[PDB]
Amino acid sequence: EELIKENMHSKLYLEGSVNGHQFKCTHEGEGKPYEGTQTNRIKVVEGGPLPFAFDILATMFSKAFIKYPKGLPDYFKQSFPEGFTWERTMVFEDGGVLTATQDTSLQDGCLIYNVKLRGVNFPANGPVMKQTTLGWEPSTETLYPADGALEGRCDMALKLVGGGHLHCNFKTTYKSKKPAKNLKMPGVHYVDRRLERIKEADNETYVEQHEVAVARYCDLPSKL
Repeated sequence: EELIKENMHSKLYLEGSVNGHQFKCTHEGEGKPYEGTQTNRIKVVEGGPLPFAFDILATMFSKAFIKYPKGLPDYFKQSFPEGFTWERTMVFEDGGVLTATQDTSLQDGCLIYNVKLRGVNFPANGPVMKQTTLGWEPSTETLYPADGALEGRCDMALKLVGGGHLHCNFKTTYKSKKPAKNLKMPGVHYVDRRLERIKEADNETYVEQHEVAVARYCDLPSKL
């Protein structure tokens, strides 16, 4: 954690395909990893403008920026200098599936993100391909220790134009590149998040996102 400063910058490279359309993205981001906040400036550098709602990519663009209270070990910040990876599946209730993998490394004080994603079977008449989405609802991920890794589970929803939601189930595995003997494993815990688009230009080829993420134990009373 000594390497994760109170202010950190990040650079991201992303390659993907959705319904067979190839594209690339970059971001420059900065945030306050112990305050759980960050902002990224995202560019679609190849294959843009995209024929599908940029919203579906918004969670591809940062686990080192979660505010962890003292007494809840921070798996992500503990992983440095080696860093960590994640492998995610996103299943939309109208048929679209996205799988993605991500490498997070630290070079010269800068966080480097490498993402690869593949999305298929998004319906031609659905809100993703028609671009009638309006951002994600805030969410809670549960994180479960599993053999040195964390498993995350999260139900998320995209707001739609005209009202209602398109539901999406997220399953993620987070893996430290550090040896397990050097990590204190957290228990089961929860990460509350709010992802907001703060600005866009040029048919979503330029996007500014803000995220706040705060980790906690379950604070409800316990009889046992």
